[PDB]
Amino acid sequence: ELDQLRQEAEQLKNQIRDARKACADATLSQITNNIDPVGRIQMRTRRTLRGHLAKIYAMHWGTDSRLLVSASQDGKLIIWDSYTTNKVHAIPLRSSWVMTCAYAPSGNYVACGGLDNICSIYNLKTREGNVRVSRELAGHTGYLSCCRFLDDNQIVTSSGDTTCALWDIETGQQTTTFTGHTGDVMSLSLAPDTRLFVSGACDASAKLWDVREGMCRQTFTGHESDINAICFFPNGNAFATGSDDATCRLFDLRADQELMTYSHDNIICGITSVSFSKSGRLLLAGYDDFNCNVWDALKADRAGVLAGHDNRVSCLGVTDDGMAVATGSWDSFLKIWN
Amino acid sequence: TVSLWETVQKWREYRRQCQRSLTEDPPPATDLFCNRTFDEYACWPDGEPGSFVNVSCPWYLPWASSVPQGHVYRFCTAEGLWLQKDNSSLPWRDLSECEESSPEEQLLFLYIIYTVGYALSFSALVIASAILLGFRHLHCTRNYIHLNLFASFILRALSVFIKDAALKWMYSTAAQQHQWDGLLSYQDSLSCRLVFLLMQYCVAANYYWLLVEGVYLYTLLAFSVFSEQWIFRLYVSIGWGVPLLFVVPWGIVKYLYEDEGCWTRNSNMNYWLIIRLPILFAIGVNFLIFVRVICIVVSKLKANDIKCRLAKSTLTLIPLLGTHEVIFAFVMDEHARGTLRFIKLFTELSFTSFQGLMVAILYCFVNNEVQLEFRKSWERWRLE
Amino acid sequence: QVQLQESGGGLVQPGGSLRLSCAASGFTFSNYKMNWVRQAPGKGLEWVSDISQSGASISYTGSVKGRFTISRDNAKNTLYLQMNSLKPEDTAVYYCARCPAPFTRDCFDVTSTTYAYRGQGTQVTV
Amino acid sequence: HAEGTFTSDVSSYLEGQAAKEFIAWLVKGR
Amino acid sequence: DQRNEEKAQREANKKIEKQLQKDKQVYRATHRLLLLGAGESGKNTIVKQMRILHEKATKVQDIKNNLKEAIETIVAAMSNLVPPVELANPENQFRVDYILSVMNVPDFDFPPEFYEHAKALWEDEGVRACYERSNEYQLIDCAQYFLDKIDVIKQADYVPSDQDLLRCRVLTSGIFETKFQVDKVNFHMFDVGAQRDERRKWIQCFNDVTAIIFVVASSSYNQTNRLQAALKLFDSIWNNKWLRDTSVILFLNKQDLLAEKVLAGKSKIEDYFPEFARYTTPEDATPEPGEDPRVTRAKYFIRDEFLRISTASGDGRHYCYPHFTCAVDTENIRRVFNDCRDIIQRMHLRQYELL
Amino acid sequence: ASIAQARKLVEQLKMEANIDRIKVSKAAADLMAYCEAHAKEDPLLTPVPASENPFR
Repeated sequence: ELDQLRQEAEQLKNQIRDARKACADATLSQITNNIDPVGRIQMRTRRTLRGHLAKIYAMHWGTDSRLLVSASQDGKLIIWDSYTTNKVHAIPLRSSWVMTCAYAPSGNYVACGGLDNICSIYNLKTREGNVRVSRELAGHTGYLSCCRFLDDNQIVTSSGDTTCALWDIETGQQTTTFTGHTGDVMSLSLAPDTRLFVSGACDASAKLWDVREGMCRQTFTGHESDINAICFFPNGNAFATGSDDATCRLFDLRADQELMTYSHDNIICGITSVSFSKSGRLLLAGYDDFNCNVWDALKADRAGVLAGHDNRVSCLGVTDDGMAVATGSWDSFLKIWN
Repeated sequence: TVSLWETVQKWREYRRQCQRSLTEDPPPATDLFCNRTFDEYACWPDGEPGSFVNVSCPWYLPWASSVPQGHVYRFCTAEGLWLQKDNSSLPWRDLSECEESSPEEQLLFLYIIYTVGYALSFSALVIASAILLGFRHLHCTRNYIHLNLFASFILRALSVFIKDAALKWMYSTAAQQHQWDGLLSYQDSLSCRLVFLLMQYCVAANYYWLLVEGVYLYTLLAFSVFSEQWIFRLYVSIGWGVPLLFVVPWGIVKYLYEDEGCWTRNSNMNYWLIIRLPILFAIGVNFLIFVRVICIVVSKLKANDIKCRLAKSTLTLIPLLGTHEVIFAFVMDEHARGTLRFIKLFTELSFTSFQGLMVAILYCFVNNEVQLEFRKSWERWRLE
Repeated sequence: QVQLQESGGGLVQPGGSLRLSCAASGFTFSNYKMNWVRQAPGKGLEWVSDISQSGASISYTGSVKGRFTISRDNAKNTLYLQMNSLKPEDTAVYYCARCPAPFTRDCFDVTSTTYAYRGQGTQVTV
Repeated sequence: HAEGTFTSDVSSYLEGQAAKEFIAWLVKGR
Repeated sequence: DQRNEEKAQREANKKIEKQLQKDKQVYRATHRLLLLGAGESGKNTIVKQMRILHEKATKVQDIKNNLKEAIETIVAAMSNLVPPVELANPENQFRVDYILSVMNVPDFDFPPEFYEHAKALWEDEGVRACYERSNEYQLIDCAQYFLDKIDVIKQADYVPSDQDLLRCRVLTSGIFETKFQVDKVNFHMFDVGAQRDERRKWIQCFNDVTAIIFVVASSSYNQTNRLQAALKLFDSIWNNKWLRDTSVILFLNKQDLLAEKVLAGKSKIEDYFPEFARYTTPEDATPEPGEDPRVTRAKYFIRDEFLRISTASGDGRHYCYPHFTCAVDTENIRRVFNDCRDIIQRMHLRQYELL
Repeated sequence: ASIAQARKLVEQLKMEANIDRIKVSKAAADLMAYCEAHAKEDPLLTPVPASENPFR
């Protein structure tokens, strides 16, 4: 009978909530009540990257912190040199409705995908010198919303078909499928050791997944609406989530609950993108009201604003050396900030 | 009619004829005679005692043709003197038989109005050009056509200021004296012909940039694809190049066949047509384009205060295309006389002078896309 | 955690009356548009009614107009469906369904098969 | 155009006024 | 050197920016269209006719296959049930006999006699009862769906709807593209396939298409009210903050089908929409020649349902273009071209502040 | 089916309940200790001089 399995799921939900309440001895605001504030963060636009025809959906920094790939729904991947503003590669896409892009850590590959349900891998280091498709990963039955390389041969994807998938690139096959979300998975973020990843979905929940074992270790609730964005804290013990409920939230893995809510009463639009600074003291968040807010991650106070985009900030990324923030937008421009 | 330089030359020729003539003339060798004399206004032959010496009205007079017969008088008295007048060391001379028998008050009323308008248009358009060039979000092909129309209006105002200064230097007491004595003047110089030739160009380029705004708005509303770099380089070629193609040829004609007055006077109306006919083609095509665009605006208002929205669309399209010139455009200079000249010249000068102000207000200052950039920039000034 | 729990559905005679209640928790209730959605046996999900955030803008599907009344109590975080003059075609599982985003006018996906912001439903049998 | 028409009208009028002046200086004794 | 590699990076950048300028001219020349409709709207057929004039309709034989396979296995399994189901008709009538014979026939041709054979079997209550035990034996999941649709697959004009491709697993492409041109103006039409019914995230990709083509079956009222679900979806598209500048081309596609029901007594519209009973045909309504007033009153009422949504929150930034149509009409491509011409002209007049 | 779906949700809720959770004040102290130990290496927190900023 399913009536007793309904009540069995309710009492396990009671047990988990009481097991989370017993560990809540003191909030993060009380622990960080006497730390010095960061003051007013004043970043400015250092570069404006022009050349995309239509709205940019995604960007990803290279691990060299200089090159970056951006994905726009004109059907183009542009790889920029952010120092000189030179375009290094312009890659025409088979499908123009790209929703995600990823730069591989070795620098040899970029991936992208979207409404075609396909993660297309592009070789940047061919022997003739052009950029061609090395692989098309088919098998999702919903749009590709996020992808991240684990290495040159492995990539994790998230999809509108409510699943995530680990792919073997040289074979084209799904090694592991990650099921358990009940809404469209919008974003994923790899742990720094790449043994775990978190995914944020349209069921107002975030899930921590084991990569090699393929199971959901933890589920994190507390958001009111769809989670559009997710990013690990730099030590890999916490992560932040951006949502359509106009709040950011910080979740700790080892405490299994929400530590902090980053909101303001004058903020009523959803968050599209989140990223931490290199120390994790700042949580940068892109918004639907065309701005990016810099949050004090420990004190939940707004420390600054990145203003200057004329349309929806769709994506946001901090360099691996922490020197710069890139913001992509629906106005077709990328901006580099310090 | 007649210039200083014809009358000066003519006089110099009369002066030459009297200079010789006095030596050639033979003495009457009688008592109490008066000496022959050229008073700078007349050549007076030697005079009989106690008689009115009656000299013909001079031929250098600009009013001579209206006075074919006339005689200036001086009295040679019987005691050997030209008759002195009452309390005068100068001899008595009667000139009323040789005189001539307000149009400037309405020329001053015209000149004041267009200089106030051109100044307010120059003031509003250096601000309007700074706003469109300032915000990079406003950069598009439409605003690039707008900025070139802004520049074609500022240059017309500057040429009007320079032409008005030149007219006051060509007609100065100093210049006049220079002509009376025959020394070289401003009126005889290629720097004076180029000031009014540049006036021709900046006027004709402004009409052809009003033409480009008509044609480009017609191209967008005709709905078929165009090359955004070849058609725009053609539009800059149409707006600046076509005027050089007919102002430069009208300068050759004035230099070879009508080089008098610094080219400020239209004496042969056919040479005048070289500048005006080319400018009436651009006004006429802008009027037809004005019809089709309002015919499009009417058709959109049927599908979706209908007379009030259509009237607001008409009155803001009127300075963008220069359709106020269609009224008195076919009232030609050759045929326009009396009160009709005043009102053709009043309506054309005043509205054109204020047209640059209207385009700065309607396409920069009240523009909603411009006003959104001022409010988002003040929103980014509330983060300082 | 978003939770919607419907109650009040039972066996009723034709022409009878029934009041449904949706107990909402885990979100700011007054920020969201709320919907009632039903599923007849053998049919798909069908939108019944919605109500705006303040409770002003109210719409119904045509087959329930004049018969069903929707209301909300923003203080008690609860949504109501007052069902009068019930017909045998009203026999359905009735679901209380939240609009997916706050402060929005559009309300997508509330009749989708696997919509997350929707309760488990109460059976109404006429 | 009206600029040319006004400039021609101003220059033809001021051409004749200076000639009247010239004759007047001649009458004054120059 | 450092500046020698910099000039090599400036030269590769200039080779990119020239190519991007040629790509920019192609992009600004093409009008992108999102074709959207309720599943059984006639849309897919609209995509078929628009293509023959200049991949979804190709898969009509895979849906042919499933219905026949479903009929085969039930009549075959009927034996294997412990109580073999008695058919309400004691005789097969040869409908059962033909279905046996059809077993394992390579490249079956599905003749009209095959359908009526299957049609009459499926309505037989004995077969009806053998479907409750269908859970017990091996059967395809789309069995009942296609079996109740024997009538629709009959016609040779049959192009399967999105829900038909959903019940089977044929769709693999997320977005289907149909490129065509009207009056040397290129058009790029995108249809959505193999996406879930939760649209609120992926609909944001189409905020800057020229128009959304929203096809509706007007014959749908009396899925309880396929038309109310079409009205809620239109309301969400019209009032979504990212689609607030996107115009919507509206086609009411089943004019002929809508018509047969209204003349029949097969409609009873005033049951699902009680405001139809006090609705009158508008004065600016211009009916087609030889059209019934019962048809025109129902035709313009369904139009006024969609216009009641769009006259609120329109505000002169995006527009609804309703068209009364049929799926195979040849005028339809032209109606998209005329609305897209009106959209681009209205956009340019807003940028000059004339509209 | 719905029972086979709801059985798996029961199984997942049992594996998520048998985890060892540390205290929140312990977890907050580990995050506070990370941001202090890496504050000198954060260029967005303390601005670098305008010589080693490659976006100068």
